[PDB]
Amino acid sequence: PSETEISQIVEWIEQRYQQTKAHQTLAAWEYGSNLTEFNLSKKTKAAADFAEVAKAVAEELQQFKTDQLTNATLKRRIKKLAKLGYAALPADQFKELLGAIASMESNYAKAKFCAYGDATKCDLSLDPELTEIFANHREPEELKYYWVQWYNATGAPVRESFQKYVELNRQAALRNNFSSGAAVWLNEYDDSTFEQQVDDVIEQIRPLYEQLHAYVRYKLRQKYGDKLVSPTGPIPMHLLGNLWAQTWDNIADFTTPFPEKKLLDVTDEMIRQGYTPIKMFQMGDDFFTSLNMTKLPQTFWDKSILEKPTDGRDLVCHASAWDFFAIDDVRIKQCTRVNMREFFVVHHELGHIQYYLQYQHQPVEFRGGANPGFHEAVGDVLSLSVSTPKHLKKVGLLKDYEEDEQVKINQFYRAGVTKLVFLPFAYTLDKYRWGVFRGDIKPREYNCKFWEMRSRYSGVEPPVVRTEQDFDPPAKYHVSADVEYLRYFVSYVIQFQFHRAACALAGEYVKGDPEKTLNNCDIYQSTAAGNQLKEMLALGSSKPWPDAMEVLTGERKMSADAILEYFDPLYQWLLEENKRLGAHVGWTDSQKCVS
Ligand SMILES: *[C@@H]1O[C@H](CO)[C@@H](O[C@@H]2O[C@H](CO)[C@@H](O[C@@H]3O[C@H](CO)[C@@H](O)[C@H](O)[C@@H]3O)[C@H](O)[C@H]2NC(C)=O)[C@H](O)[C@H]1NC(C)=O
Ligand SMILES: *[C@@H]1O[C@H](CO)[C@@H](O[C@@H]2O[C@H](CO)[C@@H](O)[C@H](O)[C@H]2NC(C)=O)[C@H](O)[C@H]1NC(C)=O
Ligand SMILES: N[C@@H](CCC(=O)N[C@@H](CCC(=O)O)C(=O)O)C(=O)O
Ligand SMILES: [Zn+2]
Repeated sequence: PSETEISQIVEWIEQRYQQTKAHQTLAAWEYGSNLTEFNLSKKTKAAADFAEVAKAVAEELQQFKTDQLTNATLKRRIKKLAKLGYAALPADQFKELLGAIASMESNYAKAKFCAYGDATKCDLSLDPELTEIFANHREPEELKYYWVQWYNATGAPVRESFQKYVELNRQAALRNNFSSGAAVWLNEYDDSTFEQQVDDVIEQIRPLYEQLHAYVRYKLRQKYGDKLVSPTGPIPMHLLGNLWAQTWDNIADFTTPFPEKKLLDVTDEMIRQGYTPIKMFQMGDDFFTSLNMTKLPQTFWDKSILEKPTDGRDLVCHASAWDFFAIDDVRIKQCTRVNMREFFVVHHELGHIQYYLQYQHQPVEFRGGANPGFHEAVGDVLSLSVSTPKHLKKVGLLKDYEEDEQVKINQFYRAGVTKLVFLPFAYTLDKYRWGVFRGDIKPREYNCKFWEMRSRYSGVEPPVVRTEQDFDPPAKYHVSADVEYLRYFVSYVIQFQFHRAACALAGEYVKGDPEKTLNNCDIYQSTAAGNQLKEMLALGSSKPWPDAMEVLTGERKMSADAILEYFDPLYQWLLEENKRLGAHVGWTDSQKCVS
């Protein structure tokens, strides 16, 4: 048969695949929104159904040579439709794997806690009570109690489900001709040197990260005292405003260089201006429309969940953005709260939605990111513009003020503790999981190799001694839910490449120009930038990701150049200020995990 004829076969296969994948997504949404055992059975049934379909599709497609085919687009449609992943397993083992994952995720989403000092109040959750305690409370013993409560409840109790998940994740990789689950994840980036590229970015980031780490540690020790914060050891992580210490934005003002100069937390103005969750999504919609990009369809507003329900049902509150593989059926589920942190999450998620809308005209197997990092980068690029004093003044969230060099340091500092510190964190999560998947990290050393890696690359440690009887990795959503995390590392690098290109197109960035830096660029209302961005996103997965990147940046590789430029003024200030203050840089290894 001619390629124009094979193209008719896959076209019929594509519609078959799309319909069962939609049915499966729909059942997953219902569980995600309403965690009942009944809804779990329907989720795995619909997943089992799709697994059958994908097996049949994969066999049906082995009847075409693909080495005498010429349309490259066509070869690519057949390869992506034939990629089974977990569906490669016999159905019994498939449902056993999904049940192991759901067992972890369910335990995470359903955890509840008694208040510090009040055993009669035991309805506290991660979202919102614990998140906000860590964000705003500066009492170490209270923070330590909740840290211990959280990890004891979401980590060790699911060790066995985790072990089962690892074993069958491996079986699925072998049945797909990969050496391990780690090769499967890395395959999504389509570059055999990609693991090395990530190590190279970590090494370029490290000197800057270590200067910032050193300043934060110095300030936390001045605030909390030397018995709590060692001047030379890793930072007790429960003091960094976040249960995983993945971003330290919540202690930015508490530790800022110039606390009596203008600060850039707009939470109080959001509250004071009567902001609501819906208003917050409306403003993110407006930013995308200002870029000549797709306005949110009405289906989004009808079916999205944008506040935590008040009816006591269990659900996954971890914010997510869903593509139902139809037309304009796109939804966010977010337990939104009215503060600046959540305002950026809004944009992150709406970037996922916008990507969905831009490539929904493609065949189903191209309806994804160019690689998983492109998907995570989209909304964060907007958040880079939204975070500038320029934009916050436009939208009225930041009152006017005299700008000087110290206000600019407070600004650079906030950005560093919000975004720069996350890269070592994101790196360690998949370096750890790759090690479990590959066998380099064995079950009897699961916990101390985790905390050892967190100490090596992030210089943070638990507030109490942990042991191998603890098992702490699943205390992080993406571990319990089996969501690859390198996507966020890649995003945090390339999003600055995307931001630089979009600012250039908006006439907001000139290299070397003090009035047009990456740090003060706002691409709000730049249809010139939106148009080039639209083009990249409309590709979905139809081209190799270097070609998608070139569309917006003229470059074809991930590079830390952009992000090192963004943070160079902060880096120069820290180098001098740590020397002046006598702050130690670097850290001894943590002693907080015992084997
Ligand atoms: C969360 O998920 C549960 C399922 O696990 C939903 O439960 C379902 O609730 C509906 C009503 O809201 C029940 O419908 C009733 O069915 C009976 C007989 O089938 C009929 O006599 C009634 O007229 C009514 O239609 C349904 O039975 C029930 N399903 C199960 C399996 O118990 C629940 O509604 C969900 N909650 C939210 C807020 O979506
Ligand atoms: C906003 O985007 C639309 C496409 O979604 C642009 O429409 C194109 O406009 C050019 C004008 O040079 C035409 O040649 C194309 O045929 C149009 N295509 C479509 C699909 O409409 C529109 O130009 C963009 N607006 C701005 C201000 O950039
Ligand atoms: N860096 C953040 C991002 C996590 C987040 O908020 N949402 C996820 C949901 C993904 C999914 O459920 O498949 C997403 O939007 O990517 C963190 O670690 O908290
Ligand atoms: Zn995301």
